[PDB]
Amino acid sequence: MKAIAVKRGRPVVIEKPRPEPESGEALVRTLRVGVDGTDHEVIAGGHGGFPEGEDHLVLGHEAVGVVVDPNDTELEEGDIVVPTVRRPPASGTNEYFERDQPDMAPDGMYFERGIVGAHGYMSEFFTSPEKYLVRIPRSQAELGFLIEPISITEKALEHAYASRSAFDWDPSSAFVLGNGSLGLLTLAMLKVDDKGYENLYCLGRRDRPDPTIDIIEELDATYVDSRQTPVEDVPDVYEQMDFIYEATGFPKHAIQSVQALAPNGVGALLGVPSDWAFEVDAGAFHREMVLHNKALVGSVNSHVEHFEAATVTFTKLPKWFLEDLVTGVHPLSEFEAAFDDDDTTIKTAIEFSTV
Amino acid sequence: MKAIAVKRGRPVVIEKPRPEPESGEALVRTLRVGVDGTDHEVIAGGHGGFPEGEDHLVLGHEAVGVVVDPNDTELEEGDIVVPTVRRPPASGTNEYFERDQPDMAPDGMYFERGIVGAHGYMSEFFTSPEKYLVRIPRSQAELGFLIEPISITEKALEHAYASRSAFDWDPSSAFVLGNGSLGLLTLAMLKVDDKGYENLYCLGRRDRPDPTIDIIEELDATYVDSRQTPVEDVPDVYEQMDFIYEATGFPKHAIQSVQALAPNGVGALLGVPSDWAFEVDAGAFHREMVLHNKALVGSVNSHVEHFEAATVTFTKLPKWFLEDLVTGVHPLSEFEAAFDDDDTTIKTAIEFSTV
Ligand SMILES: NC(=O)c1ccc[n+]([C@@H]2O[C@H](COP(=O)([O-])OP(=O)(O)OC[C@H]3O[C@@H](n4cnc5c(N)ncnc54)[C@H](OP(=O)(O)O)[C@@H]3O)[C@@H](O)[C@H]2O)c1
Ligand SMILES: NC(=O)c1ccc[n+]([C@@H]2O[C@H](COP(=O)([O-])OP(=O)(O)OC[C@H]3O[C@@H](n4cnc5c(N)ncnc54)[C@H](OP(=O)(O)O)[C@@H]3O)[C@@H](O)[C@H]2O)c1
Repeated sequence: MKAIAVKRGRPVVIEKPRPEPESGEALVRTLRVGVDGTDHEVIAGGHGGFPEGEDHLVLGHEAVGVVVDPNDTELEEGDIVVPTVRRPPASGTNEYFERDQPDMAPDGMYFERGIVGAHGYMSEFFTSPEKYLVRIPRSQAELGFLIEPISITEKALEHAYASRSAFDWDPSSAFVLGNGSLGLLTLAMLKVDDKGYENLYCLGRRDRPDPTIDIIEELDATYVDSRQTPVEDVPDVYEQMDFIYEATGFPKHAIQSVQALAPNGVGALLGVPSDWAFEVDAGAFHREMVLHNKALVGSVNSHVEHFEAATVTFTKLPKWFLEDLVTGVHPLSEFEAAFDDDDTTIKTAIEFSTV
Repeated sequence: MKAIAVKRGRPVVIEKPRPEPESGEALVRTLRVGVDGTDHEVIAGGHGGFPEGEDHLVLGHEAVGVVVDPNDTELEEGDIVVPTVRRPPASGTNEYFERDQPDMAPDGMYFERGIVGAHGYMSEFFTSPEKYLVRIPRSQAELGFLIEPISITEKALEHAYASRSAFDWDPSSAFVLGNGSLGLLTLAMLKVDDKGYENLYCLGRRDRPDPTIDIIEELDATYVDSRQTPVEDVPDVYEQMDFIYEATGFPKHAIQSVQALAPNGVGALLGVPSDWAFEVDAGAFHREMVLHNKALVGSVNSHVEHFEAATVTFTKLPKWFLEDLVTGVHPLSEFEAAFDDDDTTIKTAIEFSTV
């Protein structure tokens, strides 16, 4: 079978044996795999996450496929499934996997397929334990690779909202930092969230005309240009935000969100920045956190329950939105195009097979 | 009646009319009032919190008293009560008070008796609406002024634990930053907490011999000298902490706690520092928060439910502890002694009357 990978030393096509499902696993024929920032990181230089003893890493962690061999599992041929990303590390299972919370496992206690220590999903076929395969409605198969990123936000919201559960919290405004695939998906999710947000805002740093600015305004949200208005200045210009969702990977934002939050608000952090120091007014951060009962919660990955919730959220998203968000689905024959990234490309995917 | 106050321009005795209870209020005869850091701040220069049109501020927010006139409330003569601290601002009630969550009210939407905008409890008598008077067991009357500070921690724990409620969290280690009255009370509370902590730690910066170090070690906790081991170095020397409770008011601690927290841990911030900037590695803060699913939650004040929970916690605290924590209860005749603060004085109170 063909797979798209990065060899130790740009993405290329590689040939490898079709895997065979061990007991408890099913054989899945890949349909479409989304391309994400992490995939670009790898194609960049992030060759650390390579599997032990391997000279290549098959890419892709956002996938959807069809079950071709149920083997001894309770799945059925033809079921449309989306795989979870985390798997037990080389040293075997542990408490996080035992108790079914691998998304809470710390560094070194897991592998993430297509990201660290284990091959991804950009291959014609792949296998996975039945417990990590989530059945989704057949009609979501075409954009099924979007279930995983929607999963990410379902988890982040669950933890952020749980932090405000000891009192009567009724938010009205939400602010998403970042106009990438995750931030835009999240803005649309907040538009339909049961918390009933009235005013939505999204931070970016693009000049018009720009398709991300267009999606933001079509969702009826307010586009905030960080070059004109820093996060901490937002309350002066617009309003204090009950809920902030950080998806930029810019450290200043994690600190400054505290000044933009309304009293009793919570900020969910999803960005993954590298070390970077700078002068911060920590007394202001510290005091606002305390005197205004605020919270900052970090979240990474997600698990089965979030993928299931994602299928419901998916049906509520505007159809025009899903069309404008996915800028290109490319056949394997033209896979390289899926990795060209410019301001006008938002979410791309590679199509391996159909039906 | 006599009251202890600070006049615009050290604490002194002042004479004022005994108040009369309006409808819905009871008249309380003060028994004992604890002295706290805020009281010292006022005696320092914090004369901003003075009541409008008043040239003095009666001190004290940690009090216990006996009901002498139930007026038209459902309280009974002789009931032992502890008052809550927050009251509606001059501009009348608002949603926070309407819904019974004044502890969540933002700046400017409340007064705190003895702290900002309203007179405290260091007077022979005081009144208060029945809804803000919490009945406590008669036998807790002698150290009843401790219910309010215990209240503070009951609320902070409730919010911090609520932030970890979306997954199976089972902490084993807890770290209290600060060896003041609030930190020491909190360390004893964690010793008996239902979460079953196995290893307790407390941060201070005192040289032996010191009575705060003695309380820490008698509770079977480990004393950590911040001059020898900074918060961020703690995991190297001892272990990562599942739960951190910050009660130092030192901004570096709020930032550094993130590096000391174990994966999936939460830090509760209670300190109130002034503005102070400095170089921080925000990328390290940001990334650890996200990749290890951590949370930081701020908390201030507390309300009725927490004062009620405090009465149960009080009975579980070691008797030797309560004896060592309260370094002096001084009769009104010698009130000034209650404000002398040195390393060997931990918690003091002023006794206005008995029984
Ligand atoms: N914790 C998790 O589970 C998880 C999962 C997926 C992704 N993430 C992280 O989430 C972040 C967002 O990922 P994505 O897939 O949406 O990433 P992305 O495609 O890189 O998008 C980030 C977006 O934020 C914008 N941005 C960066 N700095 C900005 C600034 N100072 N002001 C305004 N906009 C700014 C970028 O704008 P320009 O294009 O104009 O530079 C870009 O559009 C990344 O850090 C990623 O690592 C975390
Ligand atoms: N949010 C709320 O509702 C609330 C309620 C009450 C109090 N607070 C705040 O909570 C904090 C603690 O108050 P308290 O009544 O316990 O205050 P406190 O009596 O001032 O005690 C703070 C303690 O922390 C220690 N400390 C300060 N910096 C330190 C450092 N770098 N390393 C080690 N120890 C350090 C001090 O040690 P030394 O004596 O050796 O300097 C002191 O013993 C204050 O900031 C107060 O404003 C908040």
